Order: sequence, then C-alpha cells, then structure tokens
Amino acid sequence: TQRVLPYSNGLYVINKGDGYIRTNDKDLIGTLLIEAGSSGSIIQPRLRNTTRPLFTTSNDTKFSQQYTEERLKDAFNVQLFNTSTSLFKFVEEAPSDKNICIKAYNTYEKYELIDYQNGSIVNKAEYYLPSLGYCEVTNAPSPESEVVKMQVAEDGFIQNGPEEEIVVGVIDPSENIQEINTAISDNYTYNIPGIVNNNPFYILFTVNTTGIYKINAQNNLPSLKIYEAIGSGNRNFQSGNLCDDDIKAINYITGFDSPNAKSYLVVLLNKDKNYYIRVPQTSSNIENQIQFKREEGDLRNLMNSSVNIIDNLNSTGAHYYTRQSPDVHDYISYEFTIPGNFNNKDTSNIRLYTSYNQGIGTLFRVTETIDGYNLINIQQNLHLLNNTNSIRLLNGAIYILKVEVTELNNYNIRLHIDITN
Amino acid sequence: TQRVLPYSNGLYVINKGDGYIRTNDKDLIGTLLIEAGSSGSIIQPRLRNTTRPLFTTSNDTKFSQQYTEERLKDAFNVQLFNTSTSLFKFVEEAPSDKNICIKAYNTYEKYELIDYQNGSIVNKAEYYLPSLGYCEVTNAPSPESEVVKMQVAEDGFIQNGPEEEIVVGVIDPSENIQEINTAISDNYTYNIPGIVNNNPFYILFTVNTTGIYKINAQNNLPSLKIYEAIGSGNRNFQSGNLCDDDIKAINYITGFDSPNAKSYLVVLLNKDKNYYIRVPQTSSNIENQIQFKREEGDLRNLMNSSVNIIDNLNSTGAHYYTRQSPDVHDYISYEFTIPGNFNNKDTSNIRLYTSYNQGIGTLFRVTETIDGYNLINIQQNLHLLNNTNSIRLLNGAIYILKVEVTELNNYNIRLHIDITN
Amino acid sequence: TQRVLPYSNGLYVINKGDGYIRTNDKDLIGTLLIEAGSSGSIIQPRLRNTTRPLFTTSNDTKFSQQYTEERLKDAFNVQLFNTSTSLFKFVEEAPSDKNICIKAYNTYEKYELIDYQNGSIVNKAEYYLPSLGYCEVTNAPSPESEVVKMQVAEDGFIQNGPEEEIVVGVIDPSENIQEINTAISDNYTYNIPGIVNNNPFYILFTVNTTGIYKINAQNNLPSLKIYEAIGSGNRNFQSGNLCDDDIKAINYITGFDSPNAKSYLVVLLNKDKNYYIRVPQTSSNIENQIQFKREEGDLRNLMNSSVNIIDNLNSTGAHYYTRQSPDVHDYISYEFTIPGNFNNKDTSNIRLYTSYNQGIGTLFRVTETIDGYNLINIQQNLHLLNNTNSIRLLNGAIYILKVEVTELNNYNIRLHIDITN
Amino acid sequence: SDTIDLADGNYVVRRGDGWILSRQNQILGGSVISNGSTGIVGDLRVNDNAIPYYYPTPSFNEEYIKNNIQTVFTNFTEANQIPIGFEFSKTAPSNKNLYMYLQYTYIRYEIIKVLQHEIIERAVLYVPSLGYVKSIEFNPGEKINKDFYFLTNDKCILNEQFLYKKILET
Amino acid sequence: SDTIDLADGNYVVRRGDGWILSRQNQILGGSVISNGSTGIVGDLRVNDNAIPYYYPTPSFNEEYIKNNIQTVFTNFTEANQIPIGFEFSKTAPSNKNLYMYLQYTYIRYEIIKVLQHEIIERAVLYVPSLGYVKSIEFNPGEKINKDFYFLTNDKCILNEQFLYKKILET
Amino acid sequence: SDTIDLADGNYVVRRGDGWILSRQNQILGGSVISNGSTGIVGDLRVNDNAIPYYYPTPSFNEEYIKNNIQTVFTNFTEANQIPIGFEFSKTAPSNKNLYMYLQYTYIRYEIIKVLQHEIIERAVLYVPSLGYVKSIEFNPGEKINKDFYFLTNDKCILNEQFLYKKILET
Ligand SMILES: CC(=O)N[C@H]1[C@H]([C@H](O)[C@H](O)CO)O[C@@](O[C@H]2[C@@H](O)[C@@H](CO)O[C@@H](O[C@H]3[C@H](O)[C@@H](O)[C@@H](O)O[C@@H]3CO)[C@@H]2O)(C(=O)O)C[C@@H]1O
Ligand SMILES: CC(=O)N[C@H]1[C@H]([C@H](O)[C@H](O)CO)O[C@@](O[C@H]2[C@@H](O)[C@@H](CO)O[C@@H](O[C@H]3[C@H](O)[C@@H](O)[C@@H](O)O[C@@H]3CO)[C@@H]2O)(C(=O)O)C[C@@H]1O
Ligand SMILES: CC(=O)N[C@H]1[C@H]([C@H](O)[C@H](O)CO)O[C@@](O[C@H]2[C@@H](O)[C@@H](CO)O[C@@H](O[C@H]3[C@H](O)[C@@H](O)[C@@H](O)O[C@@H]3CO)[C@@H]2O)(C(=O)O)C[C@@H]1O
Ligand SMILES: [Cl-]
Ligand SMILES: [Cl-]
Ligand SMILES: [Cl-]
Repeated sequence: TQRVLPYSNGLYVINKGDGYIRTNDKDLIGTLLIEAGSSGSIIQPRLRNTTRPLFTTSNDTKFSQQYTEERLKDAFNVQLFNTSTSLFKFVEEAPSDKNICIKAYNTYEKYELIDYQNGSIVNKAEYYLPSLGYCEVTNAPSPESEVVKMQVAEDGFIQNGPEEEIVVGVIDPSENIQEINTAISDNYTYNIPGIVNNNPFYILFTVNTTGIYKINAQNNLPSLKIYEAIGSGNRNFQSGNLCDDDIKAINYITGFDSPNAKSYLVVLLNKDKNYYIRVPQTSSNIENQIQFKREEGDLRNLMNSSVNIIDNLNSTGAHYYTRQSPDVHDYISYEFTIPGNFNNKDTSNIRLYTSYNQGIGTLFRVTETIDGYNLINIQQNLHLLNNTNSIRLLNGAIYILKVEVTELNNYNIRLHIDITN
Repeated sequence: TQRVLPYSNGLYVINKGDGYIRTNDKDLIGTLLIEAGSSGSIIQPRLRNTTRPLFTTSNDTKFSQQYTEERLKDAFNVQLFNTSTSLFKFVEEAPSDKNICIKAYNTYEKYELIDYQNGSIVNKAEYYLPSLGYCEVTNAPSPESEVVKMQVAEDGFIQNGPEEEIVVGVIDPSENIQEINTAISDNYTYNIPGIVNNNPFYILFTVNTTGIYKINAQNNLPSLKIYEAIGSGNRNFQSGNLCDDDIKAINYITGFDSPNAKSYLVVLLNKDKNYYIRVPQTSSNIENQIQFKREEGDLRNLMNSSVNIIDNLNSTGAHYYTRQSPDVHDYISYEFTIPGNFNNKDTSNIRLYTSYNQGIGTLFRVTETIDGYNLINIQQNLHLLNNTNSIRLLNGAIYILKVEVTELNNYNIRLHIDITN
Repeated sequence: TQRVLPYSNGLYVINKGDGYIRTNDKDLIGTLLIEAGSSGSIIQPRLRNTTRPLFTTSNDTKFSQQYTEERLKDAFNVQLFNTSTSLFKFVEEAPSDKNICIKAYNTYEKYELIDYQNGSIVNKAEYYLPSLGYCEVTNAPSPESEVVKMQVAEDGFIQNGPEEEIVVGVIDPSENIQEINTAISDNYTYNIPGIVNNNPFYILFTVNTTGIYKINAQNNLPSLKIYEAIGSGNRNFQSGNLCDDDIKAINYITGFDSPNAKSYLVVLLNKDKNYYIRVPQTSSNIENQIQFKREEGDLRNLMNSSVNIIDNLNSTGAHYYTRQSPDVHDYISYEFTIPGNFNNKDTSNIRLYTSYNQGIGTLFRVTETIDGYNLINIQQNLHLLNNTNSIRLLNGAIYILKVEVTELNNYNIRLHIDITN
Repeated sequence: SDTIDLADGNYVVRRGDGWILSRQNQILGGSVISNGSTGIVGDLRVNDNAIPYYYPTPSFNEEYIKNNIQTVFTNFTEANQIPIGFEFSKTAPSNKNLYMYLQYTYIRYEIIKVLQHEIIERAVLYVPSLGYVKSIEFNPGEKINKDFYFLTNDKCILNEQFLYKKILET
Repeated sequence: SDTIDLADGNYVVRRGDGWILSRQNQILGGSVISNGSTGIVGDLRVNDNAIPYYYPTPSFNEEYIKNNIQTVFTNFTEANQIPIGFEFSKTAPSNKNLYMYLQYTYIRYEIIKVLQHEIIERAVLYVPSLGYVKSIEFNPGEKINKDFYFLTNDKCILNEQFLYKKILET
Repeated sequence: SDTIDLADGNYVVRRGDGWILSRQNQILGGSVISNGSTGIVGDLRVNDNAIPYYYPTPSFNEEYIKNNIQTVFTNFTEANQIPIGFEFSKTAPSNKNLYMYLQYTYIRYEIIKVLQHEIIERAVLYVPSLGYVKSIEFNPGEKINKDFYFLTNDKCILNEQFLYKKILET
C-alpha cells in the first residue's frame, strides 16, 4: 500500500514538520505547578547560543552531517545548525478555580535528505534542527490516583506540530553548472564543452521573452531534463542577460532519466525566471549540442512535456514503451510513424492504451510544412487505461499522442501501440 | 517570665523567619512614584551574583562564620551564602484614581545557631542570609503635611515576613560518627572501639523491622541519648544494611545528659529511618558495650522514654531524683525497688509526686519471668504535681513509674518517692 | 518677520525639544506587523551601551564637539554623550478586529549652542543627543492600493516630541571666575586684581540678607552685568560665607554690554542664591573697584535695572541715547540733569519718548540728603512710544526715568530727551 | 513592465520595510502552544544575523551598492552593530493547539539604471530589519496549506514603496 | 512494601518530575509583597545549581547511575550546560500581606535490583529540573503551620511515575 | 529660617528618598508613544551612574561626609556595586500622542553644625536611588509649560524627611 513517488532521479530535501520531541521525556525542559490565580513562565533566554541538532544517516561517506547541512542550506537556506539567537518563552496564568501545570519541551524541525533513483530511496539522512519548543498545559494532578508502572517506549520521535510535507529538489553538488550568459530569444545553439566531458552536468539559462520553447540535443540524444530555480528572477536584473543568484533549490518540470531514449522538451519558460537543463552521462566521444528554439506554432500544444521519438515501429503487431510516469495532471508525449508506405490510401488499425496508469490522451496528426510543424487534433478525451477502442490511421503517417496522467498507480507508465493489417 | 526550653544538650539551628530588614533604611533599595494608570517595576536581575550576608557571634573562635555556615548547611542544606542566582521583581499598577508609591527593601532570612547546655545558651550566633525582598505600597504623599524631625532608631532588625520558628538539631562536628553497617534485627551488641576512647561520639544505625527497642550500655552506664536523622531513608536502600546519607540534621527522641545516672532507652524505631545514638564522655578505662534488643513483650509500654534505674532506695523516709524534664506530651520513666525483704506480705506506704512540673503517671508492677519482664498496670491517671495520695506497695518488690509531662514549668523534673513504715 | 532676541551678549544653550528623527527613514529601527489579538514588542535592551550623537558646527575651532559637549554639561549637566544605560521598549496589542503595525524610530534631543553678540548669532552649533525613541502605530496596510514613486526628501530633521524651547545662559570658559569668599552685608569694596588685567571676568559672590543692592565700578565705569547661578544655594551652606557649587548655568538679570557707558546696577539679591558679576574688557591701566551697597531707601524703587548716567545734557534741543532693549516686563533707567543753573525758578520744557519700543515710564525727582538719595515720583504711566506729551522741569535739577518695556519691536531701545527754552 | 517615468541615469531606491525572502520561512523554527497558554518568540539583531544580502550587477558592484545606500538612506553598517530586540506574543484558545513560527524581515534597496523610460539593469540589497510571525490553529492530522509554510517568491508583508534619488557621476 | 511484579535483574526507573527535597525548602529565600503589588521570583538553571544529587549503593555506583540514566532517559550533563529560566508571579490582595518562597524541583531517577518480586537494593539520583513557589497570606503575629515552611521527607508535588527499563549485562 | 530645636554639635541627617536635581531633568532623553501603544523606559543603577554628588564645607569634607553617612545609614559604596533595575510604563490613549521622560532620584543626606538652636553650616550628599518619569499628552504645536521640562531648584517628589543622629568626637 506504499505511495507511488513519481519523483525524477536526484536529491530532495523534505521539511517533515515542526514540533518533534523524542520519546521518554528526553526533551523535557520541566514542569511548573502554578497555583490558582498565579502565573508561571518557562524561558529560553539564549544566554548561551548553543543548540544540539540530531542527525542520522544511511551513508556516512556521502550523506555526512556536513553534506546534509549543505543540502539543507541549498534547499531552505538554513545557516545556523549549532547555534540560535531566537528566544522562546511560555507563560500561563492559572484560572481562579483550579491549579494548573505546564510542561515545556525542546523541539526539532525534521528534515529528510533523500537520494531518489529509479523508483526508490538509495540514500537517506534525517536532520533534526533545534526548534522553538512545545508547551502543554494540563489540570493539576490529584492525590494520588495511584502510580502504575510502565515500560519505556521504543526510541523515536513524536510530532506535536501541524502536518507538513514540503519537498524541495536540490542541485547535485558533484556535477558542474555551466552558464549561458546571454538570454535566449528565438534560437540558440549551445556547444557542449570539453571541460565537462562524459559526466552529467547542468546548464543555467534564462529567456528574453515568456514563451514556449523546444529544447533537445542532436538527433534528440540524449534525453534532457529541465528544472526551474525556485524564487529566481525576483532580484537582480540585467536586460538580455542571465543573472545567477546561486539558487540550488530546483523544481522539476519535465524530462526522462533514460539517456538512450530519443526525446525533446516542449516547455513554457518565464523571462523572469532562471532554468536548469540537466544533460546526463553520455558514453560517446562525439560532439553534441543543445538546441533551443522558440515555438510560435502548433508545437505549443505539447507544453509541458517530453516528447518520445519512437523509431522501431516498422512491423504490425504489439509494441510497448516504458517510461517514468509523470505525476498526476502532468504530461508525457509520444511521436510515432505508422509502418508502411505513405500513399495516402493504405491504412492500419491502431490501438493505444496504458497498462496500469489512467491517462487522458489527445491524438495529433503531424504534417511538416515550410511554415513548420502542423498538429491536427484528430482524437480527444482518450481514456488510455486498458482502452479497447481502436482507430484507423494512415500508413507512413506521423502522429503525436499527448497523455495527461490522471491516476498514478505505477511508477512507470506503459504505452502500448498495437497495429493490425 | 522566660519560656522553659526543654532542649537536650547540643547544637541547634533555628530559622527565625524571612523578611528581616535593618533599621534606619539601611536596606532600602528605593522608592518609585507611579502616576495613576501607569505601572512601575523594581528589579533584581542578578547581573552580578554577589550578596551580602550579615553575621554576629558571641564566640568567634568556636562559632566562626565558617563554622556557622557549615551548621546551616547541616541543618537546612544552605550552600550559597555569598551568592545567588534567584531573581526577584516587584510590579505595581496605580489605580485610575490616585497615584501610588512602592518601596522595595532587601531582606534577610534570620538563622540562629545556639549551643544549649544544661538549661541555657552558652554560645550564640546570628546569620542573616540574603533573601528575596520586601515591597510595601502606599498612597502618594500629600503636600506637604510638614516635615517633623526624628532621632534615628537603635541598630537592629524588623521582621516583615510571617512568624516562624523552625528548630533543627545538628550533629556536633567535633565528635566521631561510628557506623553499624548491618541492620539490626532482634539482638545486637556493639563493642565500643578504642579509636574513640573517652570522648563522646555518635553511633549511626538502622533497623530491619519497625518495632520497639531497648537500648543500653553495660549495667545501664552511661546514660545514652537517641536521635532520628531527619528525612533519612527516603532514598538509597539496601536490604538488611545501613545506607548513610550523611544527614547531620537530628531530631531528639529521648535520653539524659547526666552520664553517671543508670538508665536504658525504650524507643519505637522505623525500618525506613536512620538513628543516632550519642554516648557521652566516660571517665573510665573499662571496656563497654551498647546492647540492642527488640521488645516483643510488656516493655513496649514504656516507649518512648528513658528509664531511670534507682538504686539508693534502702531506707524509709524522703527521697528525690532530679532529671531534665521531657517536653510536654513526652515521657520519662523510673524503675525502683521498695526497701525491705520481699516476703509477699510486708508492705510500705509510698507517696509519689513532682515538685513543679505537672505529669500524668501510670504505675507498673514488675515481675521477671522466663518469658521476660512482665508489667502489671496497678495505677492509672496519677496526677503527680504535689500529689498527696499514697499507695501501699510490697517491700522488696520492683515498680516502674511512667510519667507524661503535661505542664512544663521547670527545666528539671523532680520526682519524690516518700516511703513510710 | 524675525523675532527680536533681547538676549545679553554671551553663550546660550537651547534645548529645542525631544523626539527628533532624520528624514528618509535614516532612524527607522523597523516595523512589526501584528495580527489581531496578538502583541508585539520592539526593545532597546542596552546589551551594548554605545550611542551615536549627531553634531554640526559653524566654527570647528571654537565650537568643537568637545567644547559643545562641555557647554551642554554646563547648562543641563549632561555627562553621557557616547553612551547610555537607559532602556526603552514599545509594546502593542492589536485589537480583536483588525491587524496593526508599529514603527519604531531612534530619536534625538536637539540642543543648540549659540554665541550671541550685539543682536545676532556669531557662532552656532547643533548637538543631537541620542534619546529614548518614537513609536507610531497605524492600521494594517491593504492590498495593494498601488505603489506611487516619490523622490527623497532634503536632509534634515522632523520633531515628533512636544514643543520645547528652554534657554540657558552659560559662563564663558575663556574668562576667569574670581570669588568673594565673604558674604556681603551692607557695604563691600572689591579691588580689581592684577591677576585678571584687561580681560573680561566674572565675580562670584553671595549676600548675607535678602535685599536690594546698588552695584557699580568707580565713576560708574565700566558698565557691569549681573547673573544668577541657576539652582544655587539649594545645598551646602556656611553662615556668612560663599559656597561655590561650580554652577556655570546663569540667568541674566540686568546690565549693558557697552563698556564706555556710565551706569550702575540696582538689583534684588537673595541670601540663598549665588550671583555672577561680569566686568568687561577695559582699555585702561588705571586701578578700579567694584562697590556693593545695600539700599534701604528710595533707590529700592529702581530694581531691577541698570541706571544710565547721562552727562552730555548741557544744551537745549534734541538728544538721543541708544542701549540694548530690556525684554518685555523688564526695566531700564536713566539719570539725567536738566541743563542750566539750578536757581529753583528757571525751568525748561522736556519731552521724553522712545522711537520703536513701547514702554511705560515713571519719572522721579532726585534730591540727595544727608540720609541718602530721595526719589519723588512726579509722573506715572508715561507711554513713551512716540510720546508728544511734554513736562516742565527745573534747570539744573536731577531726574531718573524708569522704563518698563511692554512691546519689544527693536533690539535697541532709543530714548529721546528733547529740551526747549 | 519595467517602465518608469524617470530620466536616464542611475538611481538609489528604497523599496520599503517588511520584505520576506523565499524558501527561508521556517529556518528559525517555531513554537507549539496549547490550551490557554501564551507563547512568546523573539530575536536579537546583532553581528551575524544582521549581515545583509547583496545581489550586484555588471554596473553596480557591492561597494557601489553599499556606499550609495548608506549615503542617501540609513547606514546599516553602523546601526546593526548595536543590538535591537523584538518579540511576538500569541495565545492559544482553550482546547486548541496553536503553531507559531518566526522569520526575519528586510528593507529592500535597489540600484536601477534607466534608459528611455525603461529599467534595463537592477541591483538589489536586502538589509535585515526585524521579524514576523505567522500562526495557525490546527487539529491532529489536519492538512495545512503549503503556502502557510513555504514562500516561493520574495514579497512585502507591508505596502511596497519606491523612494528614489538620482546618483550623480564621480 | 517494596514488592514489584517484575523479573529478576537491574532496572533504570524514571520516577517523574516535580520532586522536592526535605529541609531544603526556604534556603533560596522569599519575598514579602503587600497591598495590590505583584511579586515575581525566578531562577536560572546553569552550572552549579544544576549539579545533581547522587545516592549510590554497593552494586550501583555513581558512574553506573549516570551512564544508565543518560542512555535511557535525558542526558542531563549536556542539557544543564544551557541556561533555562523560570518565573512565578503572585499578586497581593488589597490590605493584606503575602509571603512567597522558592525551591528547586528535581527529576527522581532510581536504579533498582529486583529478586523474587522484591526490590532488595535501590540507588537514587535527583537531577535539578525547575522550581516551585508556595505562598501564604498572613497577619502580624499570626501563627503559621510548620508544614508550610519545612518539609520532613522528599515528596512529589505532581503525580509520581514509574517508567522502567531492564539493564542488560556487559 | 535655619532654626532647629537641637543641642549644639554636629549631626548626620537623612532627608529622604525621592529627590530630583535642578537642570538635570531631560538629560537621559524621553520616548514618544502614540495611539494605543505602551512605552516602557528604565535604567540600571551600577558603577558610573551611581557615583554620588558631594557638597562639602570647611568643617565637613568628603571623607567625613562619607564615613558618617555610611556608619549611621546605608553604605552606598557596597550597595551600588550590585546592579538594580527599575522600569516605568505609560500607555498612550487612542488618537493621542504621549511624551514621557526619565530622570534619576536621590537620597539626600546632610551634615549640619548647630549652634544656639541655629544651623550655621551644612554639607550635602546626594546618593543615586532609582528614577522617576513625567509624562504629558500633547497636540502638534501645543505650547507646553516650561516647568514640565525644566526644574530650577532641587525638590523632593515625596514627603521630605529629617532623620538625625548626633556625631560624637574622635
Ligand atoms: C517496441 C520495443 O522494442 N519496445 C522496447 C522499448 C523500446 O526499445 C524503447 O522504449 C525505445 O526507446 O524498450 C523497453 O525496455 C526499455 C525500458 O525498460 C527502458 C526504461 O527506461 O530502459 C531500457 O533499457 C535501458 C536501461 O534501463 C538503462 O539502465 C541502460 O542500460 O540503457 C538501456 C537502454 O539502452 C529498455 O530497453 C520498454 O519497455 O520500453 C522494452 C520494449 O520491448
Ligand atoms: C535519694 C538520693 O540520694 N537522691 C539524690 C539523687 C540521686 O543520687 C541520683 O538522682 C540518682 O541517679 O541525685 C540528686 O543530685 C544529682 C542531680 O543533681 C543530677 C542532675 O542531673 O546530677 C548529680 O550530680 C552530677 C553532676 O551534675 C554532674 O555534673 C557530674 O559532676 O556528676 C554528678 C553525678 O555523680 C547529682 O548528684 C538529685 O537531685 O537527683 C540529689 C538527690 O539527693
Ligand atoms: C546726546 C548724544 O550725544 N548722544 C549720543 C549717545 C551718547 O554719547 C551715549 O549714549 C552716552 O553714553 O551715543 C550714541 O551712540 C552710541 C551708541 O551707538 C552706543 C551703543 O551701545 O555705542 C557707542 O559707541 C560705542 C561702540 O558701539 C563700541 O563698540 C565702542 O567702540 O565704544 C563706543 C563708545 O565709545 C555710540 O557712541 C547713541 O545713539 O546712544 C549717539 C548719540 O548721538
Ligand atoms: Cl501504465
Ligand atoms: Cl517537678
Ligand atoms: Cl525705541
């Protein structure tokens, strides 16, 4: 009954909430018994600035405390771990009727650092950042009930703060960040430099005018991913140039991790934002280029998604293609050619369906003119999950299927393209 | 019109209350004139921890300030004399009608250290421990009445705190404390070691089972005193063993100071308590032993008291015996033999009375069996003070008179045993 | 439309009020947005004692910051300029209805140091002493109105405290202060010592009995000024002696600055006060004396004022005499002789008037007896301003005109004495 | 857009107090108070929490930014050496739990280059001001809006301002 | 008695917060407030008032006590190096005098040896927690109960507790 | 006058708390609070604000003054080494402005020489006590009484006192 985490490969820092306390009173500051009418206070005055963060890792050599702290700084801009100048204080006035107790606990804000790879966590660290306390008030204990013995609880935490799950992706520090210093207009070709050979790396770039862009490598290989720098473009600005604010907190937009898969990106970019492209590890010594193109035509209908180029569709029968499933309400696209000669008459029966994930699909007929690529919407509201409906398409023709995930039941999405005749 | 202090010989520390201030504004912190509706505060923030205790002694060479402080530590566990981390603060909001003044004074908790010997104080020290202040509010002074001149008061203190007299006896530090490491059951014989020859000393011991014990030295010489360690047995515990918590705060139970007087102790001891026996200075080189015996029989009726063995009762006429009077509701006992041959027929007229202190007496006939000592109650509710009533007792028979003091008019109790025939 | 400042020559320190802040938010501490029901505080806890006074001068070499501070100490007894141990704190509870903002500003108390000479300021310094803050609360800003751009204001201050103008004269530090150590009774002659030759200086003296005194130099040259030491005589006291409290804060009483003008002083002196006489720079090497005389007779009617001795009145026609005008409700007097032989019959027509300042005048006939000087009031309620009324006076007779200024329109007062016949 | 009715040249701009920064919102931690109690959180602006955030541009480096801001507006280098405190108080209603968290506020300063009624270059400086607390009453297991915890873009909790002065050449 | 339904062996036991010690009650002093005024007394738990009270036994020495307590429950050596304050407020009613005095509270820990459903050995550790104030309104010359001033035996001002864990052999 | 019903000789006199000094009134500064807000000003009596003001006479020099005062009355040299704080609170009414300023208060001591029912010599010592705030509500441009700001002669804001003791010869 585990949730499906449709996260892209990479690092994530997760704020799992505030007000965590350890078990067995390990973080009890103390209790005050306040008589009726009176008041009582418990104070953390910061006469000393020292705090005691808690840390556990599954991998001391990669996710060390130093590394984990740098990741929390990348994500949420935390900078004080050992120290604090922030005071907290709890005050309670007991009502005129009865006496009152207040218990004060030290608390922690829980951060989880994960390395997520191909559908599971491969590295995990928990960092409990010292917080600003928890105060529970109760009625005064009566004499004496009776003391009932209790075994200690297992080691662990209890949250007393509100529910919270804030997920922030972060730049992998082991990978280089190259920059495109000039803002991108209608076209741009980025040559992949030898300074970053073979290893995966990021490309930081911005755009001149808000619009939809097609991004890809030569022959759509390898597949790329694109991120948005969270909170970028709110500050320093130079017309037609990139302003790097050293933001390592990233929002995944679209893109596959499988590098041998042909694909291209169609994304809406804001001129007041910075974006990261991640190009993966390539096992070839051949020179490559990242191409940027502003889309003014029908290709705009594919935002935001990666478009898979399907090549092996040259015989009839059953064919399937597996990719990482987009999250709910996100898109994935497929460009394919019906096998056979295009003679504008010969046709084949095509059945498109998914195996586990429910998706709404729209089918486009693709024709390239001297004005660019034209998309004719020929099928709408296709419900893909175990779809038995079939349609007759032209042999040798080119089609694009755009799929919106609506029910995420599997980490992967499996598209089937069954062809008969 | 002086009170009678029925204290046993030894050292006492007396908490005489809080909120003492010196005369002539010597401890005035200051005055705040608060206008109507406004508020005012006077604060002791402990930015410096220094305090200034006051001390006077009648004997610098025994009751020095060092010694006196050690005695206050023995009694009440005070440990900070020069310093304090305890804050105090006074706040006043003036009513909407009139203006208000608040005067704040530094205060002292007054401790008296006394050496009490044979019915008077022979050494005396006063230690004024710095306390947490006194705040009096008054209406705003009017213009101008007129300033009337006043001579300064004599040097001294004024108490503004509530009435308090807490008397705590303490172990004399000049005397050794020997220990009985094994808890006492039915019988025990403690040999007096040569390491503590001649000098008075204490014996620290505990008991296995709550019960009444007879305690005495060889031939009931010398007379012993027994104390309870205040607050002992609340903490560390080992079955059948003594756990010494180094408690020097002692509650006198019973026992005489006159060492040449034959006596024994009959006391109720708790298994969850520690007790001190004080054996006095003995002017003999002969070996002695302290004997402990659990009483299961009629001797239980004598708790808690010392029993005086009277020996010189071999002629008719008037006889008197002086001892330190027990406090009100406390006991003292006397074991005596009617002069003459015991022939079960010859009898004498006996008159028992006290001179100044009123006491209720009960008379026991003592017969020793092979099962122990038997006590036959033959007289109840004897009002001893100037008693003229007389009773006929058997010559050569043994009797025990148990006296409960009900009116303490004299430091001493004087028992008279007048015998005629 | 400038005010007339009728100040005597010398130094003045003026407290121009509290709660001054600079323009363009230069002294903004910050803003707190407090939600409804909640409270917020802004605190200056003095964890560091450092403050930042502001200073501007027109003359760095005389009115330096050091000098100016010494003058503020002379006037108001300020002693801490760089530092402060005084805390301030602003607290605001937002009502249940709406949210609330509080803005806190650092403030300054503005002091002006002026050197005032012959009707204008010749040296000027402004010292802004760090004060205890300004707190304005406002309703919570609404989204979003719209941000309207504004050019910055000119550099300067804004007062948020109440209106204040406290003017305190101070002793010129460059001039010596000589002392008359014996309190003055009926008569005293102070010889001017060679230790203070030529240069102007002060004479500090007190009086034995409250009364009216005539003070002057030999032949009424030079003219003197008299000051009162503000707050003197409230403290240390020795019968018949002067007690110097080193008070340099002075209240001008009367006296002219023009040293070649013959005059004498008639002033009411309190025995519980100290007074300063300032004798000006004299361009003569001749020995001089200051004479003190207690007035018991008619000369008492001239208090408090300087009396000008007019000498050049030996022909008929128009004559005018210019002096510094006393402030409103203050006095100035003139002693003159009607030209001609005194034969008790020959008379002249005299017209007395002022040119710009309105004054009420009373005219005295002066006759000297063996009992002293006698003043016969011969004219009352003379309205001097452009007075056309004339009176017939005796040739060779001596008169004194006492003038009370009622309307100050000019820095100078111009008395005209027109004589016809 | 970035259009402004000003002449050509460089300007110092004070954009006002009350600015909060993105992502940074919960890094100081927060308090959980319950059932009638009062929670008070505060801080102390000195030394290494008063260090400002610079965002320079090719024309406007850090020293240029500092000097022009401290000349026209408040000198934050002198001011922030002297400790200033601030506190916030919240009271939990009976039988309910309240969570309150603290974050710093900043004065936002800008250096803008204007050419033909258009801002073509902008440098930004955030100087630490005071603080700001947000609070919410919550039940066990109640889902809370992400927006309450996490701020995606810098915003001003007050009304924004635009107080300018033209910078003249050396 | 000292009978307990546990197996044989040694145990660490947390007996709870709110313990006050005998004889010690008034040694910090107290305040006297009058006629409408408010008195506030407090303290600061650091260094040499946070030093705990050990009471070892032949089986359980101090180091054994410290290590087992700090392993299972709170590490007081690390915690008590960081200053924590606490305050109490009392208000005197009009035309009456009020005396308030302060004393520390402790967490009580125990090391017990159990043999045949019986506690045959017990070590005790008191670790300083916070504090507790008692107050009384008084007239001049009014006799006050001795029990108000002086505590003869250790007691818990709260409900006692018994939170145990069996200690396993080296 | 300076007539007193005492025998001949020298006396130490405690003239009471609550004395304010002339000219000195506003030198600590003041606060301006507005519209419902509360202003709290205070100070801390230590070291170099607790240094007393001596005013000796030919018979009574400073050391004579100090020794006789500290013998009979409070020893201010020992006392004023230990920091004591004091605070005042004022609340501005809605839609009005309030100005509050602070000044120190002093205990006034005197050494007097009496001859034939007459004080012929008097030395004075002012020892810093606590403080005192005056406040006023004001409108923009409203003229304020000079007496509110500036004190011409030393006065006691409380009732004056005269607590004497005759000084006996060495
Ligand atoms: C019609 C057909 O043959 N479909 C096969 C497809 C297509 O070859 C492919 O989708 C076109 O791009 O591939 C299938 O298996 C691939 C799939 O599992 C993906 C998942 O991302 O990975 C591919 O292998 C990767 C491997 O995972 C990498 O770690 C690395 O080793 O490289 C290889 C690629 O060279 C699988 O080939 C599919 O299910 O989509 C199988 C279809 O039969
Ligand atoms: C019937 C009779 O003789 N009674 C005398 C009694 C008994 O001898 C005695 O009580 C039996 O133990 O003793 C009386 O005087 C003694 C009494 O004052 C006690 C007070 O505690 O002290 C005895 O002297 C002590 C002395 O006080 C010590 O300081 C030390 O010197 O030792 C001697 C004892 O050797 C008195 O002898 C009595 O009143 O009880 C006198 C009776 O006549
Ligand atoms: C009737 C007559 O001549 N009146 C003249 C008067 C009288 O001579 C004088 O008032 C009697 O004392 O003087 C007038 O001018 C004098 C006047 O301006 C005063 C102002 O204080 O100053 C005198 O000159 C000063 C000069 O200002 C000083 O700086 C210094 O240089 O010394 C001289 C004095 O020697 C003027 O002589 C007057 O208006 O009062 C002119 C009258 O005509
Ligand atoms: Cl699927
Ligand atoms: Cl008796
Ligand atoms: Cl005129």
